[PDB]
Amino acid sequence: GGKGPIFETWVTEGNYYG
Repeated sequence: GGKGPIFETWVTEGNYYG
C-alpha cells in the first residue's frame, strides 16, 4: 500500500511499501 521494493504480502490488491 504505497511504493517500494516489496509488493506487500497481505493487501493482495496491487501495491508496495518496502
